[PDB]
Amino acid sequence: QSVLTQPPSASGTPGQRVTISCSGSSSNIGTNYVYWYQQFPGTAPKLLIYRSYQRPSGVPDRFSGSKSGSSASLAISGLQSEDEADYYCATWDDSLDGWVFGGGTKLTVLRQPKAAPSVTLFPPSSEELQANKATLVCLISDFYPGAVTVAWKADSSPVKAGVETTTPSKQSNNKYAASSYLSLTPEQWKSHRSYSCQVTHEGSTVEKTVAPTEC
Amino acid sequence: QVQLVQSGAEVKKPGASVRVSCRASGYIFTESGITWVRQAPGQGLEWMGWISGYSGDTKYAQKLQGRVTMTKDTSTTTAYMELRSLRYDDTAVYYCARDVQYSGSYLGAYYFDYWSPGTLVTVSSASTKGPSVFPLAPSGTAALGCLVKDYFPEPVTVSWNSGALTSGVHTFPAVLQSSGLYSLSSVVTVPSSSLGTQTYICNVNHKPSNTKVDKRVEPKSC
Amino acid sequence: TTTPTKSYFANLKGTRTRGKLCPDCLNCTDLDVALGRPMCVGTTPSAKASILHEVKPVTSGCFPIMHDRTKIRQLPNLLRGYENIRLSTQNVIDAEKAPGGPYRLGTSGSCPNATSKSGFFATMAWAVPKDNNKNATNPLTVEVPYICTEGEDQITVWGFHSDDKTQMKNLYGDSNPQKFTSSANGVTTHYVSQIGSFPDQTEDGGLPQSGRIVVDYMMQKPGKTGTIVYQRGVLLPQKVWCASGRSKVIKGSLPLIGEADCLHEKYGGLNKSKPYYTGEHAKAIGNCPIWVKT
Ligand SMILES: *[C@@H]1O[C@H](CO)[C@@H](O[C@@H]2O[C@H](CO)[C@@H](O[C@@H]3O[C@H](CO)[C@@H](O)[C@H](O)[C@@H]3O)[C@H](O)[C@H]2NC(C)=O)[C@H](O)[C@H]1NC(C)=O
Ligand SMILES: *[C@@H]1O[C@H](CO)[C@@H](O[C@@H]2O[C@H](CO)[C@@H](O)[C@H](O)[C@H]2NC(C)=O)[C@H](O)[C@H]1NC(C)=O
Ligand SMILES: *[C@@H]1O[C@H](CO)[C@@H](O[C@@H]2O[C@H](CO)[C@@H](O)[C@H](O)[C@H]2NC(C)=O)[C@H](O)[C@H]1NC(C)=O
Repeated sequence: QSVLTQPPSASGTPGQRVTISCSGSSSNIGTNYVYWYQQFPGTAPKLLIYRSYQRPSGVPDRFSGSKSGSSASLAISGLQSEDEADYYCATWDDSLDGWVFGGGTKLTVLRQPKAAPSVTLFPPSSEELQANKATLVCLISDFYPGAVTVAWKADSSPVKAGVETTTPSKQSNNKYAASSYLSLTPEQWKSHRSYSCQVTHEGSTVEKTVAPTEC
Repeated sequence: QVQLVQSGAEVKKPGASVRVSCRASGYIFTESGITWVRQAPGQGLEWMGWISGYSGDTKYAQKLQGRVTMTKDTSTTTAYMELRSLRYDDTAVYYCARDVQYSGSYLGAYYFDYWSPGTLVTVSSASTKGPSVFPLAPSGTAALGCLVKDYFPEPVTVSWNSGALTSGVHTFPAVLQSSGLYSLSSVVTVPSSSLGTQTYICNVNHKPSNTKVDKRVEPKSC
Repeated sequence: TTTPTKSYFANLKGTRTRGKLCPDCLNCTDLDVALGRPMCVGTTPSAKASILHEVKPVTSGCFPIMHDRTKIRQLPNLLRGYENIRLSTQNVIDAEKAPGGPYRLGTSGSCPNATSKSGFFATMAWAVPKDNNKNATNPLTVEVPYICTEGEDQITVWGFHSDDKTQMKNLYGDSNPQKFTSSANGVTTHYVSQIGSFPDQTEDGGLPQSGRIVVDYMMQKPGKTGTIVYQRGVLLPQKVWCASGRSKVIKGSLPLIGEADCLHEKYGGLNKSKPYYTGEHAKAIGNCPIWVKT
């Protein structure tokens, strides 16, 4: 829902050149300067590129800014381990009368082969339903790099309410894992043929389904 | 050296307000401005607004007009952000940043430079509750788990079979509901033939509430 | 032929460009300089192009003013319209000897100097009656001579101080609303002071104050006099503005960064790297590219 559209994930083996795109419209990127910020976990973002093409002092020529129409792009060449971070594009938006940020792209310099996620989906326990509660548990593990998006389905129609997904966490083997929950009333749970947890990772979706009636 | 130093971490009940401070150093405060940007935990950046260090002129993000106020004090070269009527969505890190623009209409022709370390503001009504622990029954590998629902504050601790089961255990970080309470899960991957003969117990320890729960996770029957 | 990217305002290439009235008077707004708030009496250089960056100029210290009672906020934007501006070096009248019996010249803790914790705007003298003269007076009349040179316009700043019932009686000998009139350049404006029930202090020194100040300027053309008629609480003019030539003014922003061929009301600083541009046909100053329909 971000006004500027950034892919959640970008990657490359060390030494390679990777690019991060940022997609906007006439009111923002089309008529305004683009800015790029880099954030390491638990730190302040830092200005990396300014006025679409410029480099602050300290920022190596490895980083490069580009702009064309209503889209901008960040290029990181000679990719190195210390470039692992989150990259945010920002521009003013004349339509919303304020600054806007892209969703942020996580840059992973691969040191491991790309691996698809394992998904396991738990229906609510009998115990939990007796306490008049219901939670669907979708556990995601063994994926690399650590970026997934989660979507839920009631039968075959999307559900957005009562969904809580964790940020992914580096796990026991430098792969990644994450979880997602769908809170329901027993009323809701009983009224559907099936429920689904679909996990998108590297443009590829792994789906798991539960049915209230089966054991 | 361009410095920004903020007030300490804050924790507030929903409905109250917070005033965050931002003291400036190493540049001519009266010829710059401050923007504020906030970051919900594990999320993106949201611009809040700007204020001139020259005139006190302000411009706030449309979503926050009404609720936010910015002021500044030339004497102490300090800026303040006040956020009223806190809801759980206001839990975030609050950055201030040096903004190059200080007069004229604020229209994004300039930009903001250096960001302060960040001040965390936690809006919670929560009042220490132990968790409810539910088993995640197994369906040749098999997955079985423990759901640890609705606790505060962090952290809970999970072991399996009092520590004698370690191979295959993953305990996932907590999720923070919009209710201010946490939930986590823990899964062991086990031999599928091990079901039926072998027992599995998750041990949940939540020290802040002195809650200790051994939950038997057993196969489902129909 | 593209629509320029909006950018910051800049210095105009072949032309002195005025942002603040007094660069070097930091801790000061334009309106602070126009009033001569202490710590804001510095060099006000000439420029032939000026940027109008405050539609509603703001004070940031000294004694609390009721701005909306006069056309006072607009003073620095008037000033910035002239090429040359200067606060006079000599006082335009002697305040202590003015009509209305001997005065002590008042000062305030809201107006700290560096020699004093207490002072007052340099444009005005807070005319407080000595203790034996404090009582009601009939309207007093003072003439304000020209005192500027060449074909300078002279802008004369003056006002009146008011307070609540009891305070008025200590300072002056009269708790009645006082009356005031200025006349200069054929323009005449009447005022009557208010007693108590003042709006909240704003844009001031931040010390709590019982009273309020009202401030106006009158325009005196070369050779021409001005007249103030007044009773108790008057701020008599002292240092006045002298102003000549013309500056082009453009709505824009600050700070002025680097140098540009042209200043555009929407796109900001604009180099003439290309001969034409499209988009918003706003107002432009300097050596500018030619606007064209998309
Ligand atoms: C309009 O065009 C002028 C002229 O090109 C631009 O001003 C110039 O900006 C450049 C930098 O882009 C300045 O060069 C600097 O030189 C110093 C000293 O060697 C060096 O250390 C810096 O790295 C930089 O290269 C140059 O001084 C300056 N020229 C003038 C006459 O001041 C201006 O930026 C353009 N404005 C717009 C709105 O595009
Ligand atoms: C701008 O304001 C500052 C703050 O009052 C002034 O700097 C102070 O100078 C005094 C001496 O007169 C010192 O005692 C203070 O320690 C200074 N302040 C700080 C924060 O260190 C400064 O003089 C003002 N500038 C102008 C032009 O008036
Ligand atoms: C700082 O402010 C004080 C107070 O106005 C100034 O001292 C006055 O100087 C004038 C002469 O210019 C005298 O007539 C007054 O009697 C002085 N006031 C006092 C309290 O004695 C002083 O000149 C100002 N100094 C600076 C550095 O601007």
